[PDB]
Amino acid sequence: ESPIGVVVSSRRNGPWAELTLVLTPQELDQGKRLLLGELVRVSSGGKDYVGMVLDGYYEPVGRSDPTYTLALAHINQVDLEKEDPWARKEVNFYHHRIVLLGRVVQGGLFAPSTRLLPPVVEARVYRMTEEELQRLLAAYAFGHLAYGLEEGGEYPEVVKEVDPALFVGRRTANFGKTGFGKSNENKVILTLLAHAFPRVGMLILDQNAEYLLQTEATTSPGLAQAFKALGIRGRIRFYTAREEAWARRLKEHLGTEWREYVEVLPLKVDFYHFPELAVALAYQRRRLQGAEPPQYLENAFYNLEDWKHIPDRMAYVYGALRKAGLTPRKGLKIKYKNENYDISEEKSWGNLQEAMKGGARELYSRAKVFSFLRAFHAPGKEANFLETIKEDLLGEKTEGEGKVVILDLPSLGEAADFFTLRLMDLLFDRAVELYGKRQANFLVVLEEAHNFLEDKAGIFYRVAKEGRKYGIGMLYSTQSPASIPMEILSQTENFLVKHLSSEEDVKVLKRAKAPFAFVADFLLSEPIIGYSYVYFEPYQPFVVPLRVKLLEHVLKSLDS
Amino acid sequence: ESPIGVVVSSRRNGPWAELTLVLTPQELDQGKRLLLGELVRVSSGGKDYVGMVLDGYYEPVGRSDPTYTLALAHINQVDLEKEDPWARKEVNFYHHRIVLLGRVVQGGLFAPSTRLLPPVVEARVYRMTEEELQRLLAAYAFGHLAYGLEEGGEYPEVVKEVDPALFVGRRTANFGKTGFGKSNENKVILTLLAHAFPRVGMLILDQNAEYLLQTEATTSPGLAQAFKALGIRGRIRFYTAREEAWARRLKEHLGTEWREYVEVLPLKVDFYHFPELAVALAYQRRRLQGAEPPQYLENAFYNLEDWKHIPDRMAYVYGALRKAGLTPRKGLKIKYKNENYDISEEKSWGNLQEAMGGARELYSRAKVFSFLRAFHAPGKEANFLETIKEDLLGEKTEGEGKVVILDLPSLGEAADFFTLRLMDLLFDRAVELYGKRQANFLVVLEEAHNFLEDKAGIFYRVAKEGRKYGIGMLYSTQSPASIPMEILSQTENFLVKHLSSEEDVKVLKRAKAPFAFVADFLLSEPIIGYSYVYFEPYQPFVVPLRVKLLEHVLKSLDS
DNA sequence: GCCCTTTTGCAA
DNA sequence: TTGCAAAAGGGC
Ligand SMILES: Nc1ncnc2c1ncn2[C@@H]1O[C@H](COP(=O)(O)OP(=O)(O)NP(=O)(O)O)[C@@H](O)[C@H]1O
Ligand SMILES: Nc1ncnc2c1ncn2[C@@H]1O[C@H](COP(=O)(O)OP(=O)(O)NP(=O)(O)O)[C@@H](O)[C@H]1O
Repeated sequence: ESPIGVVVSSRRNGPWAELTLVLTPQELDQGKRLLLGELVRVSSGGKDYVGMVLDGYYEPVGRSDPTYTLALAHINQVDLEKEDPWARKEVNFYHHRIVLLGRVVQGGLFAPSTRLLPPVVEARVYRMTEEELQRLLAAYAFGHLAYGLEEGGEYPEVVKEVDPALFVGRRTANFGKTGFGKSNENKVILTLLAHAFPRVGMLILDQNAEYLLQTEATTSPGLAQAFKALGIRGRIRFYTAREEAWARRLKEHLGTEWREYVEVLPLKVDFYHFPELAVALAYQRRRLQGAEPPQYLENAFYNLEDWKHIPDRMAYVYGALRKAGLTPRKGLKIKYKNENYDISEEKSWGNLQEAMKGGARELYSRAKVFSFLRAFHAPGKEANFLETIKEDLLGEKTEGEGKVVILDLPSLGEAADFFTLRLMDLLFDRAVELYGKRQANFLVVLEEAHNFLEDKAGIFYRVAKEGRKYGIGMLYSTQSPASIPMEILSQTENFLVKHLSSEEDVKVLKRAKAPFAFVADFLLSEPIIGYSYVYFEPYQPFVVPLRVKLLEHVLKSLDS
Repeated sequence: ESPIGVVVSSRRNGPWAELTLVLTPQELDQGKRLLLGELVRVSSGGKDYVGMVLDGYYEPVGRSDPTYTLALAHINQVDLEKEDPWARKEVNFYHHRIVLLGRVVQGGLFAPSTRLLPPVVEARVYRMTEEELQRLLAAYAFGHLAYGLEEGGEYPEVVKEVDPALFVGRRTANFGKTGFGKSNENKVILTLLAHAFPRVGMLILDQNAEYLLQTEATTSPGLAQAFKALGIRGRIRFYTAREEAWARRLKEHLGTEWREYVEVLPLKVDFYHFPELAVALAYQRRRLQGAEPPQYLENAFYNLEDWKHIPDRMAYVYGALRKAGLTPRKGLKIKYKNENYDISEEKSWGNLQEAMGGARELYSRAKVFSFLRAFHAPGKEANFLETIKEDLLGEKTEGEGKVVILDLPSLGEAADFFTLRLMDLLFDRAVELYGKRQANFLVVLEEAHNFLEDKAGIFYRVAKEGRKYGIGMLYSTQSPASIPMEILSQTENFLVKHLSSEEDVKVLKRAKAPFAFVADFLLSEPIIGYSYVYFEPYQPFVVPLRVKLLEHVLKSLDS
């Protein structure tokens, strides 16, 4: 209820205003202290500012020689707190430096910095109450305010809550050394969003096989286990090429009713049912590559729909698929001229090949251009998982349904990169096509993003630049700010930063966002696991230190 | 049990907290001193911190003129000690700077640094005892605490112990200039791990041919000799292309029963027995060098399994292998059309070649297989890539623990491709096995600057993603500046010997902040076997150790 | 990493 | 017989 110290000086140091505070022997003897990085209230001219404690140093006050006095007391062996109160009362001062960050105005908005420097005689500094801190953070907890690991510097009641307005339609970056909590942070945010706001969809690109089932003691549990614990049914769609191994695994950990929580789907299709899909994939593979699809590929890409009415034209497409190595289902009848062959049988295949046009004959001749499709082909599938995912995420059925689509990238081997690029392109094109009718309203979860946001001409770069218009959020983790382009870093809205050991990383971070210049020293020298610095635009344009929650504790606590 | 001096000031300097200590005439007369780099205890507000002595200088205390006083005493032949005790009490002061490293939490983890700056009247500084130091380092000795070469800074009873939790799933950097003990440190750590925790596997990429046998006086013995000394049997798998020479050396230097300790396997295979492996290697080469595989290679890669059931396609595959220069075993027969040939004979080889599609294009582009000559040997019939994969990640090999050593020089110029292929295969298998068994093995590589850069980033991926699967890295480079910051910023354990260059210490400090406190010691103290160690997050501060010789470790352990 | 150079088929 | 395409290796 009273000022902590006395303000004795103030100035403008660069783009910020700073002031000097002095703590007296009485206040120090009452146990009053100020922690570095602590948030305080500054009253000046009838206006309230938020301030941060930056520095602290000892300096003599008045006419005194603290060194001589203390050395003499030590030499003569006098207990300074019991024999010489007046000697103890002339050296027990302490100095602090406080920077003004801005002030809260009108409807919770933040006015940054200031043009008015406060005179010393009329400036006061106050300890901030939990109600004030709660208002500061607010205008399903994910973390709570903390200062380092000091006792008394923890505020379990001051929390930052998850809210779809914070994440959907906006870009979030998750940085930190390996082993410090990026994946746990992501999973806690996603579980809270799924539990509290069930109309938000997620597209998780799982490259390490950890976001569905995770039983080893090296990470937090998976989303399937979290959803089973919280009683969330029928919201996970898992795509994989190991649909039998994963089905076996799910039954040991989710029990006999695992199908109520997870739906396993294959990443394989029958290309004798989707020749247009085969041709489109072969055509797009080269655009995603350097450049210049061939003329015989553009011709097919544009005219295969026309060809479908001509059995002679379609016979050459099926022959190209069969010659590239794709296995047909037993009893597949191909009609040529005035005869029907069974390509599944070697004798009929040879007969038709010997017995065998708008550009389809060139496609048949250059059949080895389809061999890569054999990484996706499986006879008897007839699914088109690309379209299946498209209506999972952007289907008109939703208008708010909630769909967590998890892609098991490793199972695809060396086709995963091409598959990811193609799927992202399709989803973004559909989202653009639906503009003005419905919003996408889903979040792309992207780990090790430095492999996706490198080239400016990439679909992921384009999504990061233009997803806010169409309602697509992005949440990307990289372990190192220096791995991300500065153009993306500067345009990112939300930041969640754990410990970074390198000076270059913190320099890049503060070069991207100025307010991050006040925590670089803490980041460099405090390796604490699960301790985050969070920054949100435009309502919390300043860094706040949060202690993040374990997913196990969150699950055990949300049952109440 | 009493404070050393008096604290006269404190402040925040950069990311750390410092305080100033003054030593008085009585304490200086009693002989009490503080060594630079010594660890002390700081008591403040009922809490104990660990501090390090960083600086020391002489400064006048009070209103005095030490220069004039001392000069006058020297001029007037005045012996201060015996004649003027009062003039000697006003000049005999000394100053020290102490940095607060952090706070030890009993029943908990060390808390680094501090946000609370101590007032100068409430801080005390104490000397740390042997029990306190032992407790600090505890949270099979590998080294013992030592401060320089000064007498009284030697603590043989305060030791740092090898623990699998410090090394498995983590990265350890070993730096130092030539001849200062990096290889000895590596061998001591590996021998202690093998002896005490036999459930950890190792993959050593021996680029210098020193980790199996070492009989010269220019380095310490090898792992085979250490294991023979300690009685460890049936744990070393040695792969080489010089099997006969290495068997002769092993017999000569380990006796007749050397086969109970080392099992020697070749790095050669018969490609007429593994045509699918030949095609896979040819296909993976392009990706490993950053390019995109051609259509005729993707066709074979995806379709050779089907082709194996068609003798007409298999004839072209074998013809391509024979055209590339791969020697078949004596008496091999082909079955082109409904006829049989003997490609091992130069007559029927030409007969088939003149008597002669996906396989036809492979036969026409046969020169794509010539590099396989580096690994081909007729009549071998054992896939060494699969054998190594089973050794490191087997269903039953889990537990026992296996030490695989790769004799890289014997492969000549194919070693780079072999190493990249093996690492990619092992990482893919480890990722696929996530949830059923943990990899739990340590990749050991010397001259790491030659490995930690390549197209497709295989070693970058291993370093940045191996923690989840329990894949540890132990890489020695001899110069920090030669390691990318992308990999330096993900390292947890550091072991640094003397570095002469200024840029080396600057890079090390930029990579890990606390190493700013020992850079000046490193720059000016060339001591062999003196290592500064740092372990996150159990010991997040630099501790100076004297490391043991493997020769002495073996004698100590034999009992 | 990117810009020549070659064998091979389809045409007219 | 030559122009034109298309895939692939080699030189820079
Ligand atoms: N908030 C937290 N509180 C306590 N322990 C935590 C917290 N977050 C993470 N951990 C611990 O850190 C371990 C690894 O967490 P993890 O989420 O995998 O970090 P990470 O940043 O993803 N490492 P990586 O993905 O390899 O770069 C967990 O198994 C926990 O033991
Ligand atoms: N801890 C130690 N105590 C005493 N002598 C040691 C110690 N470590 C190394 N030496 C001596 O130094 C020599 C060289 O050791 P070594 O381990 O090969 O250093 P190095 O770092 O590997 N030099 P290099 O690998 O050639 O760049 C040994 O043969 C010993 O004579």
